[PDB]
Amino acid sequence: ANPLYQKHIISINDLSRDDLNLVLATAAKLKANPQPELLKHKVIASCFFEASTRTRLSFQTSMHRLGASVVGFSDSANTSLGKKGETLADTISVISTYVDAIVMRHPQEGAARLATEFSGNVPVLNAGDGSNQHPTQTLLDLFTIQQTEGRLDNLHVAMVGDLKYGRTVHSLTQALAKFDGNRFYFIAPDALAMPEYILDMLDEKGIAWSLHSSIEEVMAEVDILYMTRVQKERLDPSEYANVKAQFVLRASDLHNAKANMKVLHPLPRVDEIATDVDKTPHAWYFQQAGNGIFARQALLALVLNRDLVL
Amino acid sequence: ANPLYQKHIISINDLSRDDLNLVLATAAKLKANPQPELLKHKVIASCFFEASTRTRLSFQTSMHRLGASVVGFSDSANTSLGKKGETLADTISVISTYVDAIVMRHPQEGAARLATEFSGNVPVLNAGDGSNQHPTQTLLDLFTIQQTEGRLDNLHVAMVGDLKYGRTVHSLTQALAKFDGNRFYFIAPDALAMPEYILDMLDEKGIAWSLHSSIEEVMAEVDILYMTRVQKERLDPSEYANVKAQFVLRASDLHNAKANMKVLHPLPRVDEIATDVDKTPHAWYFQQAGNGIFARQALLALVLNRDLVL
Amino acid sequence: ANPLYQKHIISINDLSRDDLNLVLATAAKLKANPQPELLKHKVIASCFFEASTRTRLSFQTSMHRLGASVVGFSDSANTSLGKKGETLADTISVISTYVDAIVMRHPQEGAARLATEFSGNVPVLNAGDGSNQHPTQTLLDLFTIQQTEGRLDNLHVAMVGDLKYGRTVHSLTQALAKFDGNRFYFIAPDALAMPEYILDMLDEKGIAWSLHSSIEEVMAEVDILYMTRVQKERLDPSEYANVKAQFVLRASDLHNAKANMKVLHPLPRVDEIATDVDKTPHAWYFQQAGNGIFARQALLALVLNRDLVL
Amino acid sequence: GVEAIKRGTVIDHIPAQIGFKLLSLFKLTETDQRITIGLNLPSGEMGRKDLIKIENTFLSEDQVDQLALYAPQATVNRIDNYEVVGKSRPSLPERIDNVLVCPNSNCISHAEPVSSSFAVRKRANDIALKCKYCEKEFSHNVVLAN
Amino acid sequence: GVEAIKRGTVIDHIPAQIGFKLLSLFKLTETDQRITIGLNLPSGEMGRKDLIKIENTFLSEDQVDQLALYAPQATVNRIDNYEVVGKSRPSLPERIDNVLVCPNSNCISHAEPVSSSFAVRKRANDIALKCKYCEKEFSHNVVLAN
Ligand SMILES: O=C(O)C[C@H](NC(=O)CP(=O)(O)O)C(=O)O
Ligand SMILES: O=C(O)C[C@H](NC(=O)CP(=O)(O)O)C(=O)O
Ligand SMILES: O=C(O)C[C@H](NC(=O)CP(=O)(O)O)C(=O)O
Ligand SMILES: [Zn+2]
Ligand SMILES: [Zn+2]
Repeated sequence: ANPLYQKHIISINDLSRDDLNLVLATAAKLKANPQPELLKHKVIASCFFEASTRTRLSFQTSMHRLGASVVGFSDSANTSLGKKGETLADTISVISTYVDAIVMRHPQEGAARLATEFSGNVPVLNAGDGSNQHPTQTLLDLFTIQQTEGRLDNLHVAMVGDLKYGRTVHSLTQALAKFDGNRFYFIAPDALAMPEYILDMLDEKGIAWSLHSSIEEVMAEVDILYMTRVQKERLDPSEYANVKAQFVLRASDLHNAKANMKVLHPLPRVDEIATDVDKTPHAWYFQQAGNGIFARQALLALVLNRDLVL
Repeated sequence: ANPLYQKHIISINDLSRDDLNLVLATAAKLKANPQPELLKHKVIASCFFEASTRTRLSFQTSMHRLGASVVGFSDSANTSLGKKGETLADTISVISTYVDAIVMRHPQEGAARLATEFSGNVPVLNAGDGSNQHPTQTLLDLFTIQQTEGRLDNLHVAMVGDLKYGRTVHSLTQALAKFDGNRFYFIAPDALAMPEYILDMLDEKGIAWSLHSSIEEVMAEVDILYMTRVQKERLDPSEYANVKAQFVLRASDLHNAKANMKVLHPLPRVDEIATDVDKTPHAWYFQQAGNGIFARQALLALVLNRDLVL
Repeated sequence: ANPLYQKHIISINDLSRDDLNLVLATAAKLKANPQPELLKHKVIASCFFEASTRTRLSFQTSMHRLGASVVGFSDSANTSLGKKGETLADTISVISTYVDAIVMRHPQEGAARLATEFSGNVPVLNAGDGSNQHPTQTLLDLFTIQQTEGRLDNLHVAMVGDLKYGRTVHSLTQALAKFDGNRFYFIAPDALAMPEYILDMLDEKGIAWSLHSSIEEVMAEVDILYMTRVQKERLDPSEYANVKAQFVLRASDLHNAKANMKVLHPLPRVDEIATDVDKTPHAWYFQQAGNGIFARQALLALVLNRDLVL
Repeated sequence: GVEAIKRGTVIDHIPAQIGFKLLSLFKLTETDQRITIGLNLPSGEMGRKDLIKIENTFLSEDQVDQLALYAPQATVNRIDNYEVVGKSRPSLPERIDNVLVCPNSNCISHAEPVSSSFAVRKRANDIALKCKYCEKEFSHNVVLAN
Repeated sequence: GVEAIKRGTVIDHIPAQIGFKLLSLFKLTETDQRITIGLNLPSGEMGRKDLIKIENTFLSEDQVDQLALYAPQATVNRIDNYEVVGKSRPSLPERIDNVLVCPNSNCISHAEPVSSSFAVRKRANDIALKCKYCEKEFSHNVVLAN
């Protein structure tokens, strides 16, 4: 069997550099050599309890492209959880008697983990849980850095925006800390700083990070500028000061950047990234999006099919 | 004619130290020897466009103690301004053809100055306009200090809470800088600091003021500890950080206090003054309220009577 | 000093048969020979935290017939209690520094008792507190019975409707058990039965009471048929079963009635008294309302005047 | 004996499973003075007892009144120089201040800054508590219950 | 002494004012069996220790470990007929299940019918607690609700 075969994918914290590389090698293989009936006869649940454009559509296109069938919801209001007050435990309990895997997005931290407890032999894939994890996001991110930088080690990584609630940076930071000689630059308002629990590990793994107050004290030395959106729907009133992007990127700030340097963003972007950047060759976010198809295909293949791909 | 005879009481910036003195002298006088008919045959309009418990009832009580009648509203919702789309200029133009004085409290700064331009001969009394001024609070406040301290000079005054939106402390500050030797100590969240226009004034008039991070650091030397409520309804969302009171007074913090020191508060109080303070001899906010009767009775008598012989 | 001189009129449980008698004697007296200036120079606060048509206007009419002035509110929404978060304890503390008596109607039981603890020397009159008491209704009710029956003893009284939430029938029951020989007949949906605390009292005082399933079974022997409206606004959802009136009176059911029998109703009436009842000589609810003037005029005169010589 | 102290209080005959409650409600534990607690100790009468011992400490006037409500069987023993200088048994007061919570949800008692107060009335079946504010009467069974 | 058992367990040396806490959390007092608690007693090394004695009961190793959070100085004596057969000292457990509550308001943990669960980790000053669910790590200080 393949290492990820029938495993839940809930947090980057639970995967090893090994797991990661496997997914990336597989992704590359499928990007090259599509397998249209790899998952012929499977039925996957696409359960979204929170908003989504890229994660859901990209996950569903991938299922279709590998020959799988898809059942699900993109809104919980018309689910019996929505209207009859059923617990989520009861919801994963029955849904897990119909499909071969559950993909799910939920607004509360640890929903993905709670479902693993009530799904039986049916793997659960975390499409995002509150502000905790977003593992399949880290995957397409990793695939993109490698694709554009040529490696995953000895990278200079700047993460700007909302690091407190951005489940995307939690996951990616733990992914790259698993590699060596990675260097972190964290640019955020103090109310939205990178969680303590994340720095503590950087420290222990003896990885180097610094806080900067401007995109510009780090521009000339970064390989990757990972921008993020303020998780406006996650803040409490006490934090409404911070609703507006404190760090905005214009094509103009890309004046001292290395030539390999790419600007990534999980999307969507509000105003933290002006549209004039879209034209510069450092703009890689639409490409980043597109890769979600390969990384999300490689994942499903591994989790639902015993044997390694061709 | 007295100096105040038929004057508009809009801003404390428009009255002199003598003007202020004439009101406390008269207030002092009505308190001892009442006049049930100075305002016999006068109709006063009481127009509250914003909520009020104390400012409106004390004014209306004051009006009746002096024999005048009252017409008005406590809710602009049933006026033709609230339902048929009438401007304030037109409201004031017609109400001024009916009454003898107009008392008005409004949500927008400068609402009371504008009324003076449409009222003709009819005195407008500002019961509060947005976070601008509250001259009638300042008259009952001066009256209370004087009465408990015996002077309006050489006092050591502390103003705590929301100094920014506090129409009450904007007026009191300008009133006490009209007297000699007053020393101010301002304690407020940064977001809610005293406007610079007031600070510029203490500076010009070369008045001694200081900013403090705690009540306690000034506790042993104030004559007056003036607490204010956070103007929740005026805050901008970025300031929602500040909704809760940063400085809370408790019986226990009065340990150091001078014996003569009194705690004043324009009221209402949320959580900034614990109720245990209520039982100490420092607590003077309920006697301060009561004094709104004598100070508002004295102001109505001067604006409307050419000569007051008491 | 009269017995009622400066007393708080909170609960009928706090007044004796003599107290009650002094009000009907005085009410009887003001009705014949009016006093346009007993309350000359008094300011009374009329504080309605709950809707009222009759209780507030009769009290305010009563106040003016006697020469007193009135300040107050009919809507707590524009007070600083409604908008700035002020407690009732603080509201009452300051209003009590302005006025001579405080009339208050509130949605929570015991609201009026609490006010007595913050008002100092100022008499609080309970115009209704939740589904607890309505002492001033009971005074105008006793006055009406007496006047139409000639006694307050040996009557046969029927109370119909919502007995549970009826602050009106809670007070009247305690008032008539203070007189000798009264016999009660209670007709109410089970859900809306008379609280046991009242029943325990009739029992102790060894008063004869009975429960009936119909009006008609007692029609031929009541002196007073006291109808009540279902307290829709007080019901708990489980009681929504009871929203409609179970017992409806129609002209036709008065066929059996004693000639002297009168139909009383605190008002307003929904569907429990058909309008055809209005044309019969039994219908006495509009004359009952009118009597709120004489009974409330007599109570204000006693609380506020040490000696009444009429 | 079983736990002789010099000078302190001793509560015995505490209905089983109430010993802990009282150690909590009374505030018995916010002390620096040696306490001894015996839980699920046997009683010849109704079957099991809890007993609390507090050294250099005596039970407030109210505190023994609250006992009335809770352990209406409890015996409060006073001690001085290892001697049972005085022996009291709880009696139902007339009114209980600020420890009870009015079961009437619409009581002002909840929303405002006041202390609860109930008038006590020993019936024939239970104790009847009357809320000073709402005037509604409840069974101490309902008032006291979790 | 304080009170000797023939069988059961003795938890000697519960740092002062923690004897109460533990009687609460590990619900050690929800039995029809004899518990003997001595609060605020001495013995050289530290001036006032709390001793808890449960008869006809034996703690495990899991249960004994949890105790490490509150009293890392403790000593559980395993009694099998009057004298001290077994003696164990608490050791930081791998995780604490069901006793605590996640301070993350948005934990799925609150809403749904799962058992709380935390992974216990050593930092410097304190013990960090990491929610099984929300994966947020807290300080032993904050987990315990205030
Ligand atoms: O929402 C963002 O800011 C980050 C990230 N977004 C994405 O996954 C893309 P989408 O919400 O379209 O699925 C997420 O955490 O949801
Ligand atoms: O609102 C306050 O905190 C202060 C001050 N308050 C008062 O005037 C008292 P009131 O709102 O009852 O008239 C205000 O500026 O309106
Ligand atoms: O509301 C009723 O049905 C009975 C009674 N009604 C009255 O007092 C008349 P009103 O509401 O006009 O003052 C009440 O308890 O408020
Ligand atoms: Zn109550
Ligand atoms: Zn959690």
